[PDB]
Amino acid sequence: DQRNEEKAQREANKKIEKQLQKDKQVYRATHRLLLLGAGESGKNTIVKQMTSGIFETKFQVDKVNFHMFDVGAQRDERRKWIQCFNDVTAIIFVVASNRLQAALKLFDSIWNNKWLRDTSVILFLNKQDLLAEKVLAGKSKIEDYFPEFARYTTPEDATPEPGEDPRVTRAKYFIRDEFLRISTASGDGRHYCYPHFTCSVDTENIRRVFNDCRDIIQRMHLRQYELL
Amino acid sequence: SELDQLRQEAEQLKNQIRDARKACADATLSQITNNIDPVGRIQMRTRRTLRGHLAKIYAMHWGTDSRLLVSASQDGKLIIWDSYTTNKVHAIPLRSSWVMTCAYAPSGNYVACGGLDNICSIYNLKTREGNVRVSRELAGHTGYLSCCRFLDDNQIVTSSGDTTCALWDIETGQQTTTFTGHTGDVMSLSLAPDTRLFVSGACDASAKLWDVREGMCRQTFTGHESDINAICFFPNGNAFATGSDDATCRLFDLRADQELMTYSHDNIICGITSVSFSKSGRLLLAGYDDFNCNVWDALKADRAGVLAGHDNRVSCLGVTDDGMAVATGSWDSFLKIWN
Amino acid sequence: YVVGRKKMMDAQYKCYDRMQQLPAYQGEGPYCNRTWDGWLCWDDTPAGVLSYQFCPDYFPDFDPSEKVTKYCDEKGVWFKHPENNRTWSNYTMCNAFTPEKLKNAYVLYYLAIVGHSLSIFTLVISLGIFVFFRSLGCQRVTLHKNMFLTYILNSMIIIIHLVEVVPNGELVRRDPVSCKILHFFHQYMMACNYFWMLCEGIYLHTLIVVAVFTEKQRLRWYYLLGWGFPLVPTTIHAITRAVYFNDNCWLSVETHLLYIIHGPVMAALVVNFFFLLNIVRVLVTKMRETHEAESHMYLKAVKATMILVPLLGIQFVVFPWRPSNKMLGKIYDYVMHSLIHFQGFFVATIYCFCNNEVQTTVKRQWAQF
Amino acid sequence: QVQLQESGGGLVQPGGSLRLSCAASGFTFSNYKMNWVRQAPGKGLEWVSDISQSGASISYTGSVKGRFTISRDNAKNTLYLQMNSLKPEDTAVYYCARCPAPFTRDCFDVTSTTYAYRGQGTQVTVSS
Amino acid sequence: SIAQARKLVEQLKMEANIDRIKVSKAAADLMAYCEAHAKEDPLLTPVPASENPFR
Amino acid sequence: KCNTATCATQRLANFLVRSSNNLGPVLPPTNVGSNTY
Repeated sequence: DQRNEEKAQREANKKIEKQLQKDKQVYRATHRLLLLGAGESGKNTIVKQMTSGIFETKFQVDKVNFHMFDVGAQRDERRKWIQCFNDVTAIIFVVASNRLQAALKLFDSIWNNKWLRDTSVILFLNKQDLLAEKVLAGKSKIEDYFPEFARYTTPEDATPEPGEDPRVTRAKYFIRDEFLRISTASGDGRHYCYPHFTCSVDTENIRRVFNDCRDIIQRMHLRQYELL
Repeated sequence: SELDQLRQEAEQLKNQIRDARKACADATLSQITNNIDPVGRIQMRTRRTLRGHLAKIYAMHWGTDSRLLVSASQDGKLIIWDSYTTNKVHAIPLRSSWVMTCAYAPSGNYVACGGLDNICSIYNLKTREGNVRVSRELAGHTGYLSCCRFLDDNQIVTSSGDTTCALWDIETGQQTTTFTGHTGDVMSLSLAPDTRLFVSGACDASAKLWDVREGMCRQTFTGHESDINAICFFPNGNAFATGSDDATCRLFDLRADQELMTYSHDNIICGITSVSFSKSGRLLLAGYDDFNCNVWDALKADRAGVLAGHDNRVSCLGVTDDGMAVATGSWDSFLKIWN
Repeated sequence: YVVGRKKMMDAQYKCYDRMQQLPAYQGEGPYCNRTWDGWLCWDDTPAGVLSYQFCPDYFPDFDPSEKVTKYCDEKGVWFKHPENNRTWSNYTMCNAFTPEKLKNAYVLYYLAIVGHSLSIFTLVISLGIFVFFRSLGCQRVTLHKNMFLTYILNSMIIIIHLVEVVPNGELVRRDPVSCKILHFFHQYMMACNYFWMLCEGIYLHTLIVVAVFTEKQRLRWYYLLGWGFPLVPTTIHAITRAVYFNDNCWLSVETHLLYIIHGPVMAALVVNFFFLLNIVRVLVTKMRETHEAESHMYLKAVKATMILVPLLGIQFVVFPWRPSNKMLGKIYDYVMHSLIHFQGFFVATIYCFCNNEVQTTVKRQWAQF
Repeated sequence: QVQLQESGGGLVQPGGSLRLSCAASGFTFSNYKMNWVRQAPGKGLEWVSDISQSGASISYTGSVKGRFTISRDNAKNTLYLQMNSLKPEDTAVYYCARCPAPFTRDCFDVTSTTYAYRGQGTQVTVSS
Repeated sequence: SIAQARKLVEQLKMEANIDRIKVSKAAADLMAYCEAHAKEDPLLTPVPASENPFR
Repeated sequence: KCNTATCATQRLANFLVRSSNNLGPVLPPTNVGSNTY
């Protein structure tokens, strides 16, 4: 009389673990991404590249599953709900390239978080063309927001697209090195950042995410074997 | 301006309350408990182990029968365990994958879940086809859900990150009363064993005693130095204890309206995630982020055996209604039942 | 002694057919004529020519690698040993280094019995740690639990074969079938061990170069290649060692049928060498992307290579040359036998003791007492 | 009771140095990373400066990194922010913020519009 | 930001006028609950084996 | 004969059983002087 309840719970257990292993096969093969940006950062264009408090967009790139989560409708308080994203593959960062210093302070807080350590960051410098035109005319240059901009110089590894302004290369690499100074400081060999140069028309940003996610998993596998 | 005079009279109210309370303090509870006999060491090992979750565990709740418990994880799954047979019962998938809370009905016929979706989902377990489906989804909270506690089969109290606590009403889908008194994200709440009064702690380092009948802030309890992540009642109902992220656990009395004892230690530095009491109240439990839970005594600080059996951060725990055993949760997707 | 006596007649008749042939000369001239020495056959050689041929194994003190030399008088004549005035050949070199070679073999014997002794006690803790602890469960440790089991079984079989078979003399003179089985299990466990290094090689290669995103790799091929596949070369070598060449306890190393197992094993370890070059190439270009220091990049590249050699068995493809020099030959035996016998200890120390996750797990489970 | 009150401020002439204070009570002043924010009229909140527990890790906003100077006194439980040669761009109310989680290198929600562990705004008007 | 200040003062005015008992009586009532139900506290004293399903 | 590093332990046991008298003392090496060839 009492054993039938036991075999019923045992049969209920196995049918539950069967579905758990079924969803584990897709959970372990899905690289979740945290799409994070600032106010008017141009992150909507990345979403369109392929109320509710969070958004989802499931897109596959060469039999590889990528799951981006957009934070919409949440308040500026991030110290509590950013702890849920300590298991994602990478945190895609969107900036509107003082609306730039706040992005650096938000990147610094996510990088130095105690739970969000071990998670990497994919940086996208959107509004590349809009920033290029405004520094060309010189009406509102970024030296007011960065006094050290004058003392900065073009890096030796610069790859300017032909016909780009001698000034845009200075600007795009200055903003690129600003985030590198933060990542390299607290970087102990557990998570890295991959800054990129995203325009308002370029559609290869999806390919950039695939390449960065490949580098993240490769470095993670190398760290498990203590090779890197 | 008017903001100046309203702020000035606000400080005068804070002073007269503090002066009246200071005159009310005659003898610290430590002094009157100087003649008590310490219980000693109640060091105990874990009894059962529960496995089957994929991602980290954020919340759990016990059942009235002191046998059924339900937990939530970031994989989007709800699992109702059996504390005796160790065999799982139900596996509830979730539309979202960022649940941050869980609950349990006083009759065992309902559960709860909530997270970054800003929507609380009520699941009915006693359906007609033997499966599990969502009964009612509640929308209207601006921020993420953090804690839910069923009052009865009809109303539920949910705390969200929109600085407001709400008293919902199932079968209607609309809020009945809203508690707009906090200036920070509300993390956890608990209800007294009289379905009349409940206290709620938020990220403003203050626990406010609300009243569901009138929907107003009855009393406000302060004393913590950081955001309150845990809260629990004394079995008598006239006292309650809290827990913040500053590695301090305090005991408050509804009639004293001030802190009595601070169950803190110099060794512990990580924050508290979940607290609970015993059946008789002659004990105290508090989770911590250093992978283990401590045991205290309500009358005086008496460190008992540390419940050290977890690998990742302890995020949730509870005590059975009969007080026979306790449970703990951690981010390692493992649940243990200590007795 | 008496077994060689039967071999004396067989070897004698072998050349007496070849002695009948006339390889005397390309051009007509004086040459030492063919003869028969009690120990070995001799063909024709020019006058005053020190021709040498492979030295036989009539007696146990004779070495096969060494050669015996026919000696004729320098002034185009026959040579008669001055002491006895009879024909003599350079047979002393065959048994010259026997006492010295017998002492180093004892050192290699105890180095093997200690190397495999410090390869089981060190591994039972490693195997017990990975089994008792469920928090270290993954595909990497799953292969390590089977990799350690192969080392333990290989070490135990070698210990049994070196203490109950080698020190027994009357046992091998009777050629027991049971002794052949302990040899078949030795060859199977050896081939199984030399293919789990390839299994670890192919698994590590499919995580850094190709199929990195692929999670939940099917372990059917890794288990088949580790255990099922090495059974084929060992059973083919076994059935072929009963028709073409057979001896006592199957403890022969001069027949070319041993390449049935060791041949494909060497090819499997060459693939591991190519995988190691590809892995270290990806590792180098990874540190190049971050513009890391050149000195620190070489340090990580060398350290990663030195910790993958015991896992993938690179020491067998990097050191396949047996130096014919007497001094270099002794050093090669000391180095290789140390890398072979003291291999389970090295893999256990690096991948179980030096592992960061294992250390934190043991420290956490022990501090809660 | 966690409460932060600031002093100083007022109408200052261009090029005149001004100092600010932040009196903290109800908690351990030494075990938290304190920060500053500004609220320009018709604009949102903007981070200004911060300081670590001991005082080793100190950063300032790029907009005025050199002129501003921050300091703290753990024994007296009072923090001081020194500003030299104020510009019209700095006519913003300064709020003393307080990082919630102690013993943390990071700090979230410093410039949030609604914050609990943040005092009132000290008006600093820079005009002729 | 004028309505929120009125709500804060009004809630503070209603909260100020409440009855608060002395700490001595609150502690005495606290110890009275523990001393009466200490016998039915399974966590306080280890119950004998074979009496609970947590064997 | 095999000289690969894989068949290295087998070449040690074969030398011990053949040359050495089952891990024991051995009769002195056979006379190789002029009297014996």
